[PDB]
Amino acid sequence: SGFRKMAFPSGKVEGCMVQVTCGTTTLNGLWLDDVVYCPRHVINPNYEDLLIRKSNHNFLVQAGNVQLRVIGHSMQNCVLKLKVDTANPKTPKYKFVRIQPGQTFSVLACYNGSPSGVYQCAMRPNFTIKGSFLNGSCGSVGFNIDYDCVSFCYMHHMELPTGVHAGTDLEGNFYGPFVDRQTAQAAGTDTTITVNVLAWLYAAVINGDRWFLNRFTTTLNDFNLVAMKYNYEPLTQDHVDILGPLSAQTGIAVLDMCASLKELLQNGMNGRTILGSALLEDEFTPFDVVRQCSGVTF
Amino acid sequence: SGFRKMAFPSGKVEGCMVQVTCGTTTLNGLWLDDVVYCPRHVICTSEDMLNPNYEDLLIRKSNHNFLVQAGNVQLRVIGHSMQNCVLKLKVDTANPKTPKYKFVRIQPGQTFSVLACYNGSPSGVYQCAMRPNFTIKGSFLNGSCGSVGFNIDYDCVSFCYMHHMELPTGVHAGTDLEGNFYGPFVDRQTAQAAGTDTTITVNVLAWLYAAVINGDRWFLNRFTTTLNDFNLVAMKYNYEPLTQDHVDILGPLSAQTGIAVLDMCASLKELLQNGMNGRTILGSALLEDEFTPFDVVRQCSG
Ligand SMILES: C=CC(=O)NC[C@@]1(C(=O)Nc2cncc3ccccc23)CCOc2ccc(Cl)cc21
Ligand SMILES: [Cl-]
Repeated sequence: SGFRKMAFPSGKVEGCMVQVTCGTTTLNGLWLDDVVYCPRHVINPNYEDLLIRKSNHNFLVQAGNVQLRVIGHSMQNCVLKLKVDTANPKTPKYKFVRIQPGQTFSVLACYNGSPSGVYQCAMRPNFTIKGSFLNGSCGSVGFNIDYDCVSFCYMHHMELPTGVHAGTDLEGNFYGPFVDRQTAQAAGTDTTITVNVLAWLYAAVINGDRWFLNRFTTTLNDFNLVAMKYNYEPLTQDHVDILGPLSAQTGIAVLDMCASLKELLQNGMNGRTILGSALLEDEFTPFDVVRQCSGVTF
Repeated sequence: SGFRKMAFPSGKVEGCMVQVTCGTTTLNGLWLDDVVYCPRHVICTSEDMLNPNYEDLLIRKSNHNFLVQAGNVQLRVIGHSMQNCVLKLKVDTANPKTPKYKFVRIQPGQTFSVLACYNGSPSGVYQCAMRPNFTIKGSFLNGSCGSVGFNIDYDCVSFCYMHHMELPTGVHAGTDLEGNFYGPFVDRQTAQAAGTDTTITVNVLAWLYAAVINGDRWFLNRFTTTLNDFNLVAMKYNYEPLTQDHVDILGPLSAQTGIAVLDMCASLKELLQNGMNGRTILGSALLEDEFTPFDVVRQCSG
């Protein structure tokens, strides 16, 4: 029993965190094999013009108490790739993957190439992440683990005026309509991840909470009209299929659980909580619920 | 900006997790130097758990009865002893990944990270608090016994908790790393129940100071309160009594935001009376009590 916001064990990623300094800017880098990846803003900016004026020795890379020597550099989208003389002996098995909004991942927040914390978060439908970062956190990374393979999906670049965060995949492509430049940028209107709230409702039933269940069902279309009224993401047939295992485990059909969600949106919780929360939680995917309620190890 | 329930990076602890098997029972162990620490109930059967005599069960065991696995390598047990509710297995290899560490016993209200493991393999990390009734609201399944709680301040790992059991309400009970249980709990399958839980007042105040630091002041009011009047109101909502030590501990946060501790207490009294009225504080509709004054300073201020 219990249901917590759980992050993946961070050890495989801790062994890759380095400090990258160029002039007056210091941020974090990801050292995998003989390459260090970091945000290109470490160097209205013209990044080809700023980079062409740099030599290899202008980049100071620190791995613990050891300086790494930069032997080459190149830019891929908004990520700077620093070729170093030493391959990281702690390099885990890894992939670079681009995630979709609604997907979750662990973030290892770092300052000066030193990991300070780990938390679980979700890519919001508006492509921002509600993270917890301070100045010097740039270059901190987001990941998932599957078996022994680390899939790197996020690199932190900036904070928006509302306190939320924006970054890229590990190939330097931003998530969302953002640019790596000090200019007026704002997060779009956010929406709730419907498939994730339903998954968390199934997790509450598995942990013995059934007060919100009702005898009713709904059509997908009628549910989608109601959910669009409450700034919830549209629920597709793919979402309904993905919730199949949880529906079969609890005996509550997805559209039956949707009718419970409609009643919660129209009437509230009435002084009650679900898994110790007075709000409907949307940062656990159907897979996170299955993994936590089964004990999958890495 | 932002405020998340943050756990410590778990790598230093992952390198210590091993699998311990005795007969049909398999659980997790903590391998530090040449010793593996694990719950002593690894020597029990299900027909033993009601009234186990651990000294009698242990005296019948030899070193080779304990199978210890570190990854894909079997460790050789060369000695064994019991310290309170922890079994200490001396092994023939010192852990090369042993970090700098301390064993610390924490007080209720203190927080820590838990690395949940199954079969000596880490599956997840989360942040938790020792509740006033000495239980933890964790996320544990069968086979997670031996999972540990820790804090990593500087490069030193302070081990404060080892998981032993789940109580009937779904909450968890365990020991410090010297085998002394937190609370009035025993490692027996006897009828045990957690005492009535209460809210950690000093932690809610710390989280209210964290909200002010992040730019949220809607909940503040023009009132102050005496410590006694605050405790007479707080006890009625099942909040822990706030002591002069708690008021002293909140000093730095009070000085940083300019809000006196007893003025923040008056705001807490009003929140308890009014509720939030559709508003949130740091993305939450409930008053959060699992961040200590120290966690707030660490996260909001670096
Ligand atoms: C051979 C021994 C043994 O398997 N012991 C573990 C046990 C336990 O609580 N386990 C579990 C821990 N954590 C989470 C759980 C979730 C779901 C089921 C079991 C969970 C089970 C029985 O009741 C007791 C009673 C006392 C003690 Cl110390 C331990 C236990
Ligand atoms: Cl303490």
